[PDB]
Amino acid sequence: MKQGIHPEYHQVIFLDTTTNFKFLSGSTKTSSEMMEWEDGKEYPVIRLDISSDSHPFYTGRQKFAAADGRVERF
Amino acid sequence: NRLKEKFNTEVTENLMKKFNYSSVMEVPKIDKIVVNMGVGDAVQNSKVLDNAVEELELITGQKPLVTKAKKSIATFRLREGMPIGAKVTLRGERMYEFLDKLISVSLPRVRDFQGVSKKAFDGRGNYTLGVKEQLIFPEIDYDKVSKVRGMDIVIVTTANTDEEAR
Amino acid sequence: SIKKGPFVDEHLMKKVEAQEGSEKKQVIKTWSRRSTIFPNFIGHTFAVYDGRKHVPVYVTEDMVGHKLGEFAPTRTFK
Amino acid sequence: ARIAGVDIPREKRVVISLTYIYGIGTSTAQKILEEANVSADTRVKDLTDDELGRIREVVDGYKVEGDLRRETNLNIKRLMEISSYRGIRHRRGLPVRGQKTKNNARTRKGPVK
RNA sequence: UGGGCUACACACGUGCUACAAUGGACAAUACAAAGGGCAGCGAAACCGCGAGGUCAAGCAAUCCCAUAAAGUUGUUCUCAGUUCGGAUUGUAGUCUGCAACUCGACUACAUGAAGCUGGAAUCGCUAGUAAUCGUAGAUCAGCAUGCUACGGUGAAUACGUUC
Ligand SMILES: [Mg+2]
Ligand SMILES: [Mg+2]
Repeated sequence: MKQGIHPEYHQVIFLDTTTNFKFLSGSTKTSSEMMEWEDGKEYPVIRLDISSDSHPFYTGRQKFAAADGRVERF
Repeated sequence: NRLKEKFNTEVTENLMKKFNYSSVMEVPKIDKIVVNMGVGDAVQNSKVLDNAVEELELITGQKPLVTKAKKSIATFRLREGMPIGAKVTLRGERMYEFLDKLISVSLPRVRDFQGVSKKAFDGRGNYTLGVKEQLIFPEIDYDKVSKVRGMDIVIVTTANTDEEAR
Repeated sequence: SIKKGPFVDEHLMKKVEAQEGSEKKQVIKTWSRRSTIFPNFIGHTFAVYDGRKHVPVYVTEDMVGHKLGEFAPTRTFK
Repeated sequence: ARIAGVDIPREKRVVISLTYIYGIGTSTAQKILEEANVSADTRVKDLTDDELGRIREVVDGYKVEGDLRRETNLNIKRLMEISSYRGIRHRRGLPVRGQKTKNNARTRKGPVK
């Protein structure tokens, strides 16, 4: 972190629909809508992700389509 | 910062009583995270691919050179990449960027890591690193991150990536 | 392709529905390339062409809903 | 621009801006445009920063997945390379469906002429 | 009985539908001719996303198929491999049939390729005429961009016989 040549980055709050569990850093900047104090009291403008709502593993998706299985009585 | 205290509350009792180490300071720490992004053009396209990685992790990024000036493409001391070390306040943060979920096509990354006890990955395009925008980038900025630990067992690398989807 | 009974030819049904008793394998001798696959089909071949072929085709658990014994082609290309 | 990967176009009508996503276009895009405060009025990249949340929560409820089921067409198709017909020897030898394989300008599956 | 006449790297005739803004989508919205229909044409109101399903009175200027369509007034996309075009390709149906795999047709669900008015050359037409969208018929259970018939909109041009 030598001076001068780097772009600046600092923390945010990523307003996810599930608990907003991201107070980490990044180069994005916009208007601080909803600040907090339990997380980084900074530019709150990190909007939304799809982090912890449906993983391909740690969740449940919809069912599979169709086998042979003539369950329609032809 | 909360990722570090989970490395200092959660994995402490686990990895010392599942792998059954003796002392307390024996768990696999996470060392450097190198990020190398080659370019297929030995002419001019790397002039526009400098800024892409700097939006994901603001370290300036070295332009490397070749060693040998090999057969049918390039002469000596061109640029074909951009390595960036990420060590402490970034390695607890870029690995904390668990938003490869934007890629979404079976985010399960790999099964076989490598024979020595490191763990290399792959990406494809503007998916990960959710700070960047999908407007000013009409080129596949695809990267190759890595993750090396002080452990000397690939079984230990299987446990240590408990919180990144495989 | 409609409702109402996917149109197995009935003499083929006459052969299979009592052919499935023992552990013997004498398959078809049909050359009727019309019928679909009833789901109660045992391991046996068929003979489904009549110009010159008895191609023994597998009854293996494919997509059985096809209204055809069309696993046996008719001609070549090259 | 959030629906599947990105929904690239701005400032169009949304009823055809939801055609650039896979699996939905121009006639079920009228149907899946089913939400209050959701109407095409030349506000594609406007008029919604929370109203967009309902019209992809329902798309996640819309059981046919859009892009997540790109494996099922090759499940069905590759299942039909068990050598029956209708995909079997239009791919294992590669002619084209269309019932006339060399009399007309069949070039939609042919490489060139 | 069951295959074939449809097969295939290819060569050429005829035909159609298109490359867009005097264009496309969208609801509303007027004016024909010539034809067929006694187990055939089928209304009205009915159940379907439509392809249609049931029943069902009227019947040869009168009854049925049978709303002609282009255009007018008006909303909208605003010059893009594009809200241009449907070529291709899986699922899920309808109908005719003893049955639609080889080998029909139609519907809505996504898929959406080639293509920017086309080299050398080459045709068709002189007023209801070429072009434009349509209407009916025989053949026929079912399946035509062909086919012979019918109306609607309707221009430009011909001084000249030299090749
Ligand atoms: Mg012939
Ligand atoms: Mg009427």
